[PDB]
Amino acid sequence: MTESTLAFVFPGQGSQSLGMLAELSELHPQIRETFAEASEGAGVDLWALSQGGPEEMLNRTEYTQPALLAAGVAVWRLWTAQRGQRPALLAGHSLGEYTALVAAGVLSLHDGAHLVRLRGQFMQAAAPAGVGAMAAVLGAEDAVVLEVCAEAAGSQVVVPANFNSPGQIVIGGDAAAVDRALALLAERGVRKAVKLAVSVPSHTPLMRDAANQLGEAMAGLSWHAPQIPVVQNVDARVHDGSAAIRQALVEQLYLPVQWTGCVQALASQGITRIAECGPGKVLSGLIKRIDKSLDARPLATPADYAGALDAWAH
Repeated sequence: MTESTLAFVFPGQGSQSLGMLAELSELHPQIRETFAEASEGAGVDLWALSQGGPEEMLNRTEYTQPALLAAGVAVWRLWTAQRGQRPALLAGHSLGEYTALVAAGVLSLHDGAHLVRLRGQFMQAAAPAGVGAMAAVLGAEDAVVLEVCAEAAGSQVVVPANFNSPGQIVIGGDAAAVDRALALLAERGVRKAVKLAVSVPSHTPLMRDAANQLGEAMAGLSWHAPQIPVVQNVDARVHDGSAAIRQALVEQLYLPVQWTGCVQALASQGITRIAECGPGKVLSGLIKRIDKSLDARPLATPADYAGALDAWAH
């Protein structure tokens, strides 16, 4: 049943695309039914939005979140149904963490979808138009980005928001503070740093109150014991029991995603194989930079899926 060297990871914001899973859904009627079930909790038709648009709504986080959770759980159910090996550990990036919890049996898909729709709304409302920004900084040292953020802040907020791989940090916060940080890094030679299209400043102190709203939303739902442990982003550790798992999710929102740490924690626990379970191949790319010995494969397309099943079915 469970294969001890195998982990599944679940992508988050940035990984959606118009038509995601189109080609797998043509082969597997379960995919759309999974989207319909997610759609009931989310209150939007996630399949119609993600296949037909409008892309502008798809890219808006209260919609991207439940669509990506539906997508990740659709690929999970397909893999499970087709008797692929069961992973020993799960993790997911930001939103992906909720997908991992749905896969572990902690939340029903319906609740998960309702929950991340709400999470998206709470995060969007925490920073209205032009208030926030996020920027990917490529090739610098953690220490320097962290000291540069402290220098640029002033009275505003700018902080590391994703630790994604060595030489990839996302910073975010107040738009003017993010801009000052980039100017400071540019002055220091870094210069490979781009503003991201989604402006919501996730994983900074501007999400602090939105996290209290999230915690209260969580506390009305049933949480079940996980069937596979989930390595969580706030601290790259598995948490025991409902209260601790919800607490790590409240803290996730306003503190940085420790992606490098989550992946290193998996490797430390005997994981040598990783399936990216949902659309795109973002996490696979990051994994390749964190630890080049890990065998990372995406599952979001018919050829990738079939390639992974052939190599890892039990």
